[PDB]
Amino acid sequence: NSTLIANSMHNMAIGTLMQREVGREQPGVLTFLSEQYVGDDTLFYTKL
Amino acid sequence: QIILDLKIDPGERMDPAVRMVAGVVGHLLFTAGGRFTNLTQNMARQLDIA
RNA sequence: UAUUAAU
RNA sequence: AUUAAUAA
Repeated sequence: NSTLIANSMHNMAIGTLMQREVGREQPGVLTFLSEQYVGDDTLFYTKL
Repeated sequence: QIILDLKIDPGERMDPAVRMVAGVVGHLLFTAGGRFTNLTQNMARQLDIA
Protein backbone atom coordinates (compact mmCIF):
# COMPACT_ATOMS: atom_id res chain seq x y z
CA ASN A 1 0.00 0.00 0.00
CA SER A 2 2.92 2.37 0.72
CA THR A 3 5.47 1.32 -1.90
CA LEU A 4 6.01 4.65 -3.68
CA ILE A 5 6.11 6.75 -0.50
CA ALA A 6 8.60 4.48 1.27
CA ASN A 7 10.77 4.28 -1.86
CA SER A 8 10.85 8.07 -2.18
CA MET A 9 11.68 8.59 1.50
CA HIS A 10 14.53 6.06 1.31
CA ASN A 11 15.79 7.96 -1.75
CA MET A 12 15.58 11.16 0.30
CA ALA A 13 17.73 9.57 3.01
CA ILE A 14 20.31 8.50 0.41
CA GLY A 15 20.38 12.01 -1.05
CA THR A 16 20.80 13.51 2.43
CA LEU A 17 23.87 11.36 3.08
CA MET A 18 25.14 12.18 -0.42
CA GLN A 19 24.95 15.91 0.31
CA ARG A 20 26.56 15.52 3.74
CA GLU A 21 29.46 13.43 2.42
CA VAL A 22 30.20 15.68 -0.55
CA GLY A 23 30.12 18.67 1.80
CA ARG A 24 32.56 16.95 4.15
CA GLU A 25 35.03 15.67 1.56
CA GLN A 26 35.10 18.67 -0.83
CA PRO A 27 33.99 21.78 1.08
CA GLY A 28 32.79 24.74 -0.96
CA VAL A 29 32.76 23.01 -4.36
CA LEU A 30 29.06 22.26 -4.89
CA THR A 31 26.09 24.19 -3.51
CA PHE A 32 22.68 22.53 -3.69
CA LEU A 33 19.66 24.60 -4.75
CA SER A 34 17.00 21.92 -5.32
CA GLU A 35 16.38 18.27 -4.44
CA GLN A 36 13.61 16.08 -5.86
CA TYR A 37 12.72 12.44 -5.17
CA VAL A 38 9.93 10.53 -6.93
CA GLY A 39 10.97 6.98 -6.09
CA ASP A 40 14.18 5.52 -7.48
CA ASP A 41 14.79 8.75 -9.42
CA THR A 42 16.86 11.60 -7.97
CA LEU A 43 17.38 15.07 -9.44
CA PHE A 44 19.62 17.91 -8.24
CA TYR A 45 19.92 21.52 -9.36
CA THR A 46 23.36 22.70 -8.22
CA LYS A 47 25.95 25.38 -8.93
CA LEU A 48 29.52 24.29 -9.67
CA GLN B 1 40.80 22.54 33.97
CA ILE B 2 38.35 21.97 31.08
CA ILE B 3 36.46 24.78 29.35
CA LEU B 4 33.92 24.65 26.53
CA ASP B 5 33.50 26.36 23.16
CA LEU B 6 30.93 26.24 20.35
CA LYS B 7 31.16 23.78 17.45
CA ILE B 8 30.23 24.96 13.94
CA ASP B 9 29.11 22.42 11.34
CA PRO B 10 27.80 23.34 7.87
CA GLY B 11 26.13 19.93 7.60
CA GLU B 12 24.07 20.50 10.74
CA ARG B 13 20.54 21.79 10.20
CA MET B 14 18.33 22.71 13.14
CA ASP B 15 15.36 24.78 14.24
CA PRO B 16 16.31 28.27 15.52
CA ALA B 17 14.19 27.59 18.62
CA VAL B 18 16.86 25.11 19.74
CA ARG B 19 19.51 27.84 19.76
CA MET B 20 17.23 30.34 21.48
CA VAL B 21 16.33 27.83 24.22
CA ALA B 22 19.99 26.87 24.68
CA GLY B 23 20.60 30.57 25.27
CA VAL B 24 18.43 30.35 28.39
CA VAL B 25 19.80 26.96 29.47
CA GLY B 26 23.45 28.01 29.31
CA HIS B 27 23.07 30.78 31.88
CA LEU B 28 21.54 28.33 34.36
CA LEU B 29 24.01 25.51 33.66
CA PHE B 30 27.43 27.21 33.72
CA THR B 31 29.72 29.46 35.76
CA ALA B 32 31.47 32.36 34.02
CA GLY B 33 33.38 34.39 36.58
CA GLY B 34 34.41 35.18 40.12
CA ARG B 35 36.77 32.38 41.14
CA PHE B 36 36.67 30.02 38.13
CA THR B 37 34.87 29.48 34.84
CA ASN B 38 33.56 26.64 32.67
CA LEU B 39 33.38 28.68 29.45
CA THR B 40 35.55 30.67 27.09
CA GLN B 41 34.79 34.34 26.51
CA ASN B 42 33.58 33.67 22.96
CA MET B 43 31.21 30.97 24.23
CA ALA B 44 29.75 33.40 26.78
CA ARG B 45 29.35 36.01 24.03
CA GLN B 46 27.44 33.54 21.84
CA LEU B 47 25.21 32.52 24.75
CA ASP B 48 24.45 36.19 25.46
CA ILE B 49 23.51 36.75 21.81
CA ALA B 50 21.25 33.68 21.88
C1' U C 1 -15.98 1.47 -16.71
C1' A C 2 -13.15 2.96 -21.65
C1' U C 3 -8.37 4.82 -23.49
C1' U C 4 -3.65 6.81 -22.57
C1' A C 5 0.40 8.79 -19.93
C1' A C 6 3.79 7.28 -16.04
C1' U C 7 5.65 4.03 -11.48
C1' A D 1 -1.46 -4.03 -9.51
C1' U D 2 -1.03 1.82 -8.12
C1' U D 3 -1.95 7.04 -8.84
C1' A D 4 -3.49 10.64 -12.33
C1' A D 5 -5.60 13.08 -17.22
C1' U D 6 -9.88 13.10 -20.84
C1' A D 7 -14.49 10.60 -22.65
C1' A D 8 -19.17 8.32 -21.19
